Amino acid sequence: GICGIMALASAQMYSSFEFSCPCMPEYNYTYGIGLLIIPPIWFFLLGFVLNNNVSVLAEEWKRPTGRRTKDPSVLRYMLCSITQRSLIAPAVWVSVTLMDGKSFLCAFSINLDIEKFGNASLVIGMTETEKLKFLARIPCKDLFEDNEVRVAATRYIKCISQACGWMFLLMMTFTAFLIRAIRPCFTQASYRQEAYWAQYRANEDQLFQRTAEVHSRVLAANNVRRFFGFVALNKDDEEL
Amino acid sequence: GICGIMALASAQMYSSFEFSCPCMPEYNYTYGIGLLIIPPIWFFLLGFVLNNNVSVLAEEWKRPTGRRTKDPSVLRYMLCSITQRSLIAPAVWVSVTLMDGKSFLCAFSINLDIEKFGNASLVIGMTETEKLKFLARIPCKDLFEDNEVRVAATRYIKCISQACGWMFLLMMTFTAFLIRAIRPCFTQASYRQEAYWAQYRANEDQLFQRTAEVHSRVLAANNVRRFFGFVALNKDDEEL
Amino acid sequence: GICGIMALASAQMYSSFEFSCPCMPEYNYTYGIGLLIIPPIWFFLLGFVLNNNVSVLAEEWKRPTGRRTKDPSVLRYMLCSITQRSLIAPAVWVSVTLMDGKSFLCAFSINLDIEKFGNASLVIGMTETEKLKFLARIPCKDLFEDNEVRVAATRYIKCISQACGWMFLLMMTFTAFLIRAIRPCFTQASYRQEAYWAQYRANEDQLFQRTAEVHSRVLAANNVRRFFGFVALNKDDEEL
Amino acid sequence: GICGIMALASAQMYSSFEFSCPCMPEYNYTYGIGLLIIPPIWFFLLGFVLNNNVSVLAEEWKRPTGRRTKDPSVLRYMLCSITQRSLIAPAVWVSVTLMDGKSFLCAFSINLDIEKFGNASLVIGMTETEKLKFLARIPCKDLFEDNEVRVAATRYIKCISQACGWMFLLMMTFTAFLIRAIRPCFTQASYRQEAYWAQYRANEDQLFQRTAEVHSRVLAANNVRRFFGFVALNKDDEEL
Amino acid sequence: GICGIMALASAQMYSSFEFSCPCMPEYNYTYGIGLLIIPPIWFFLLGFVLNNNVSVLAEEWKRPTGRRTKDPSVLRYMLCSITQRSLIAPAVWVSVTLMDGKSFLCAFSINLDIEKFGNASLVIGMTETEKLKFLARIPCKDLFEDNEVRVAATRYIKCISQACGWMFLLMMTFTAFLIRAIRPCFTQASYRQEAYWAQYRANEDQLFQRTAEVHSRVLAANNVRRFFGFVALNKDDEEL
Amino acid sequence: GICGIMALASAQMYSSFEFSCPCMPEYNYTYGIGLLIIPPIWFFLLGFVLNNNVSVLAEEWKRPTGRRTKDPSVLRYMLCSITQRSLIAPAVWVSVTLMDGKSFLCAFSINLDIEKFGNASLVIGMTETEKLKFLARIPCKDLFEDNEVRVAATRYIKCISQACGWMFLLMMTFTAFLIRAIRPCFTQASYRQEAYWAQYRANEDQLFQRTAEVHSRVLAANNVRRFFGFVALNKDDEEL
Amino acid sequence: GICGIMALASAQMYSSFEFSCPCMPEYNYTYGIGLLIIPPIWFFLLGFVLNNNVSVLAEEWKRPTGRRTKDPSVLRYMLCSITQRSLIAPAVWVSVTLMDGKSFLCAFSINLDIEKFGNASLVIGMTETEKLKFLARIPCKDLFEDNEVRVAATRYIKCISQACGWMFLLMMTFTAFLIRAIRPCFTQASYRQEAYWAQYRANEDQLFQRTAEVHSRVLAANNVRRFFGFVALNKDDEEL
Amino acid sequence: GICGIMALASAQMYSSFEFSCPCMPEYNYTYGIGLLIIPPIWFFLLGFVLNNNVSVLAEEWKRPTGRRTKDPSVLRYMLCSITQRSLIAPAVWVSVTLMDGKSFLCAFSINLDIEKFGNASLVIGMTETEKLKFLARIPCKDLFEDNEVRVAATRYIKCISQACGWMFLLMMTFTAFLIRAIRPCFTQASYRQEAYWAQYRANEDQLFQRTAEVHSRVLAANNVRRFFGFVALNKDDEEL
Repeated sequence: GICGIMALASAQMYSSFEFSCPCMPEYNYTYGIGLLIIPPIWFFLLGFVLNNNVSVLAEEWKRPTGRRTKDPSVLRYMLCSITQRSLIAPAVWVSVTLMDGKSFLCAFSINLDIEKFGNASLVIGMTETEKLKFLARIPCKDLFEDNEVRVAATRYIKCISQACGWMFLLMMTFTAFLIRAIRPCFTQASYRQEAYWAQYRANEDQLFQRTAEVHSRVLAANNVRRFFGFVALNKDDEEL
Repeated sequence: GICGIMALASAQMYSSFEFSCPCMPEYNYTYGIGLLIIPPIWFFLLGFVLNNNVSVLAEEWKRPTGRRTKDPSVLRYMLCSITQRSLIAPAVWVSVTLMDGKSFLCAFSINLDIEKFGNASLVIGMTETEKLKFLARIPCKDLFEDNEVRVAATRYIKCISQACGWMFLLMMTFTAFLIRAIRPCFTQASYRQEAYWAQYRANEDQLFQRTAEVHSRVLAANNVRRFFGFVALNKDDEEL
Repeated sequence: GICGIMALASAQMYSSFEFSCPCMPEYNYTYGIGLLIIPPIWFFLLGFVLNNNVSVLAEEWKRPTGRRTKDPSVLRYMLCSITQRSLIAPAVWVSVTLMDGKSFLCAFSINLDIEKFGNASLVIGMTETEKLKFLARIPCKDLFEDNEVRVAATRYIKCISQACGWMFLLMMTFTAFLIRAIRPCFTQASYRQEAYWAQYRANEDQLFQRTAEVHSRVLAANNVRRFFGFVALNKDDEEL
Repeated sequence: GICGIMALASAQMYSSFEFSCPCMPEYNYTYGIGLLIIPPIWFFLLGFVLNNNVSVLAEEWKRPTGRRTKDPSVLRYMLCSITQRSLIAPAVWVSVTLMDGKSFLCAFSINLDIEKFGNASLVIGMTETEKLKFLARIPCKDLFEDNEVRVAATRYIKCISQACGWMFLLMMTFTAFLIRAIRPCFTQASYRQEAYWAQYRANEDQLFQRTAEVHSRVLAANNVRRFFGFVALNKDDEEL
Repeated sequence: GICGIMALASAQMYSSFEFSCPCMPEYNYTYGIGLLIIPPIWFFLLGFVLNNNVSVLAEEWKRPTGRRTKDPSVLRYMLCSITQRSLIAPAVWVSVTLMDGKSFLCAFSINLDIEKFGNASLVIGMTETEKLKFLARIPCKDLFEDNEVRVAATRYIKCISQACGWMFLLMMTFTAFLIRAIRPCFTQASYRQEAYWAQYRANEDQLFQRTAEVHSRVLAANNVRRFFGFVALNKDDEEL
Repeated sequence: GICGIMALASAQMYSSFEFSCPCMPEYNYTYGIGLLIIPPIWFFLLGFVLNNNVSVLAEEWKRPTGRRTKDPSVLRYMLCSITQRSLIAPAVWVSVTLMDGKSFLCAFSINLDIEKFGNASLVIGMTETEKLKFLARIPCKDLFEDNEVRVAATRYIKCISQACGWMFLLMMTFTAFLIRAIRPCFTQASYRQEAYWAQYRANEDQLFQRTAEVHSRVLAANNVRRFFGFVALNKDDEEL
Repeated sequence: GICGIMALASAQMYSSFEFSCPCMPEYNYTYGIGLLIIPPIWFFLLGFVLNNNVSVLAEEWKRPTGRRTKDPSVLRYMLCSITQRSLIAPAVWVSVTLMDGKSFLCAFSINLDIEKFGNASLVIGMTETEKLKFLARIPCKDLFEDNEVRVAATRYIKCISQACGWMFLLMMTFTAFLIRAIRPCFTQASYRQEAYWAQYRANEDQLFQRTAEVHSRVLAANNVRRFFGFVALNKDDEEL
Repeated sequence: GICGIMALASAQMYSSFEFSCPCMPEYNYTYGIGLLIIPPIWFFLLGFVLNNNVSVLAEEWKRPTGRRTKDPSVLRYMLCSITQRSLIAPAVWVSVTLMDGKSFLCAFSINLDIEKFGNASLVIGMTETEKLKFLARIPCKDLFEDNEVRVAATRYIKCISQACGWMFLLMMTFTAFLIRAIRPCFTQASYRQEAYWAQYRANEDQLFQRTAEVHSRVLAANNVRRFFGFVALNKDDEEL
């Protein structure tokens, strides 16, 4: 479906994105956490734009009451099904980013205790501004000279990022399991009036196709006789 | 089926997961054993969410008695078949993790006796805090300097992990062999009333499809005549 | 469609374009920003040329009123649908250029503060003309001798370029989400008179095909009898 | 069949199993011989679980006599055919393990006479505990320093393992040749009553399919008329 | 079409052409600019030769008036459509040559100011004849010894060549957009008399095919009876 | 056929067998010659087990006379055709093993005269036990230090093994040519009574299939009416 | 045909045969010339065994006269066509072996004059036994130390082997051209009585198939009625 | 056709032939020129053997006059068409050998003037026997020590060989162009009596097929009734 291709595209944009973490302390956090948050808000609003039933939902909330074709508990159902469909490409991005651990490493490596992984005399002798500037280059593979305290710290934050990646997949799946145990009682067999209005819209456009094409057959025959001096019809006269 | 693709996806997430064991003693055990346990609880609740008959099971336990369409021994059968289907992707993860031995090596390498594999003078001269910090880096391939006591200890715990991986596959298969010898007497030919209710639900939605589409044909013809000034019907009138 | 192939061609011209940033201060900005701007104006006017309904739109604005076949609110709808279709290959170019960060690096690397990334004694000792000529060669990989302040500065501007690339995709998607919530009330079911005129044009050309081909059958039979001395007709006489 | 895929899977699990023999004398024997024995007991009980006629066999032994549908010499035939089908994936594992010789090398290399292959002064000077610890690391390729007495001893036990692998294939094939010369007189044309009960079960489930689906057609038509206010039937009425 | 394959062949001849710029000052300009200009004049006259309607156009301008089958405003339309079709393979060559920048580098590298890119003492000490002979070998990769002023100058002229390559694509697309807004009023629905004459020519040749083949059937039957002494006709007599 | 796949499998087991010749004098001969002999006896008894007409042959020799369906000269013909079919996978193994010469080299390299190929002073100075232990390691490529007398002796015994491999293929083919010149007079057109009994067995099982399936149709209809309260038959009633 | 696959298999056995020429003077000639001669006698007797019309030819020469179905000049024609078909896989082996020159090099390199190719002082100083042992190792690439007189002598005998390989292909083709100019007068249109007996044998076996299968239908129906108590026939009764 | 595959096989035997030019003066010429000449005489007589109309031509020249079915000017036409078909695989060999120049280099490099290509002091100091032995090794790439006079002489004779290869293709094509301008007047429409005799032979063998197969049907029915006691005919009786 559309959410099968958006789940595949969210994992595929992560693979072709080249993570380019700055190594500065005031721009580490907003780049690292911003890349966790802002591509879900993009993949969520993409899940509204590519779901054409929000255009139907738009014009139903526009009219005043009396003309409205659904109950407000049926317009609220269209809201909830278009939402919990479009929350798969966000949550594939947030889970793939957290298992890979590049974004926790960029965002949180100015918060480390560098005593725990290696040489404490790396940092004894620098000011707190230079302390942060030493720590902030840990994600940046080709700007950090120590390879033992780099490997020990990118392993610790890739671990804690994978712990938060599994507790996220466990609270997302336990949420979606709670709505396969509750939300059928929220719909209460109103999806049939949704599916009747779905079929009513689809055939009304198709009946508009055959009627306008037949109305086109009428105008085209008069225009062709005026064209060269000849009116001509093959088995396109069978609708005429 | 769905459990053929979940058994394949559980083995495939293990291959594309990159194991990133920390090398610290307080975070070794919870990372190693947590990766044995928490992805089965995820693959189990995924086996409920992607099995739509729990949505049917949900609304049958919601109503009071008198309206309920099954016996409570038939609702309990739906519970048992949806359970013992969804226990294959857990047990493929726990068996693949135990044959590979990376998770027993992370979790249990602070428990070793380092005298048994090599140089006892590696550890004579360090405190018990530094003793654990020496032992805990055994999984971490690029943080451990000795390669003889690393190879001897990751071979010993990959062995014991494969012994526990075969005694797990033997107690899982001897359990599933006990339910192919008992559980047909637990069902007691009640699956036919389940399969009758299965066919009753499926055709009721399909008969709702043809009836609403025919009801859509009625409303679309009146709407098209009001649309441009023309009502038109091809062999879509054959249901009309 | 045509906008599926133009979105694919815009990303494909970026991959096969070889970025050749000059390293001079007066030609850095106009090359870098000009490559952000001028290939969108090309991909936009390409989206008008390859959309043949602008040729229809052209001759409808050419005639005086009384002869015109649409309302001016229907000619304005053809303008808006041909515009917001053709704005996808620009915005795929501007997003791919901003995620790659090569154009912000060319354009904005004469604006840097070189103190923030490394050796301040690189530039103490040169005039402001030579200061710019030192800084301007930062994009030019094989003209810059320092590799630490090159890697630190192309990482900082590839970051800020990716921040502007995500805030662009978020203001483009939030704009297109605002027109899936407003613009159906701007069209107001006038697309049917557009689709009736679309079908009226298409069948009028096809009826001109069959009538001129039948008129061709009349002239070809008289010409063949004058040709060798023989008039001959197979089942091409079935339209005759 | 199922035994074609289990013979292929048993050879395929051996290829993807990574043999990880410990190098200790008390854990060599139980790892080496345990890997010869315990994956046959798994592949045997897998040959019962994936053969659904044991579920039929289960409920026939459950009932008391008088109700039982076979003779006890026909239930014993179902036992013997399900056994000698399921003994192919064990015997492909035991033959592939014995031709490869890795399991005899792990299990039996503490039993060697190290005088027969090379330097006798390797072991003159160590205690019998260190004698076993020297010999036990012969399978372990990267823990043994001598390469002449390693190559001479893994060649001797890979030979004796291939001798036992051919005398196993010769006593397995001479056994199965004795049952293609005896066991047709054990069945005594009772397989026809087995095949009649096989066809009686299969069509009874299929006739339960068509009858419950027709019973589903009755309930679905009444439910659809109560659904929106319409009862509708296509050529699904042809069974109605 | 034919202009799809000529646009593909023009880009493909550029890829398989091996640019072999001389390094002399009197033959640089005519080789570099001549390769910009002369393969468009070839790809333009190839667009007339492979467009057979110029053969039709040829014999219509040959006859005197009174016999001529079109208006002179219809012969002028055939000129304009065969022209603006055949201008795509030129303009793909001129755009691909300008984005690649090899032809501006050959043609214009005797015009450079070599002070702007590097060592000014390269040229202080040579006469103006040797000055040009030094500068002219800049395109010639294996004849120029300096690699810093070579890389700085082939980057500057590949830039200015890409600036002229985008302002060419912008003045070609803005021209073709002006003729999708004007030229339908230049044709003024005379393409139907062109398409009637197109169908009149095509069926007149096909009716000449069936009539001459039937006239061939008459002569072949008389010739075969004179051949061996036998006249014979299968279902080739069905046209006879 | 079955003997096409057994000839292919016998050559394919030789390619995937890894020859692991011991280098000891008392285990050279039994490994080398045993690998020539014992895999033919396996491939021969495999040619009886996978040829189901020995199961027919088994039960015909089991009964006393008077009931027996063939003449004893027709049971002896079934013996001879099942034998000379099953002798192809042995003789492909013995020919492939003899052309490759690895088994004559293992078996017969303690029998060599080492004077004929090189340095006679290799063996002057060792006892006859050490003489055999020197000679026996000639097959073992990585245990023999001389490469001139190794290459000269494995070339001499690979020659004599290829001479015995061609005189084997010549006495096997001249034998099978003698039975295409004699054995048709041994059969004496009794294969027709074999082929009549072959067709009598095959259709008797197939007529047992249709009759038991029709008997299954009778029992399934009574069981389905007792099942839910409904007896139902589609075009499965056409045999009923 | 069969001789297309035997010509392909004879060239394919030469490619996969690994030539293993001994380097001794008494075993050079019999290995080299024996490999020219003995695989043709094998490929010739293989051309009789795989040509089933020799089994027909066998039983026609077995009977006394009066019963014999051919003339002795027609049995002699079957001999000549089965011979000159089966002489293609020999003559592809003898031509491929002679163009490759490995067998003339093994067989005839003890016959050389070593003065003609290089250092005459290689052999001045050895006895005639050591003279032959020096010369005999010329084919053996890794046993001969001189590479100039090796390359000069394996080039001379690969030449003379290719001269004998072309004069063989010229006397084989001029022979087969003499039998396409003579042997049609030897057959004298007796192949029609051969082809009538060929069709008489083939349809007699096929009519034996349909008659025995119909006789099988009679016995199977009586056996099935005695089997479970039921006689049953589908459209297998159409031959009954 | 057959001459399409022989032209492809002649070029393909040249590619897989490994040219093995001796380096001796008395065997250079006969190997080099013999390889130009003798594989055309083979590919010519192969063009007679694989053209079955020479077997027809053979038996027509065998009979005396009065019985002969063609005129002697029609038998001479069969000679000329079978000749000038079979001269394509020779002339592809002679042209491919002459463009490659290996055979002129072998044959004619004892005829060179070695003064023209390099060091004249290579040969001043050797006798005329050693002069030829120096020159004759020029084709032999790994026997000639000078690489400047080798490269200069194999370039000169590969040139003259390509000059003779183009003047051969020009005198072969100008010959075949002279027979497409003359030889249709040599045939003089006698190919129709050839094509009538071609069709008379082909249908006479096919009518012999159906008649002998029907005669086979008569004998097979009598033989089958004598076979088991049953005569049986399916739709093979439709020709009976």
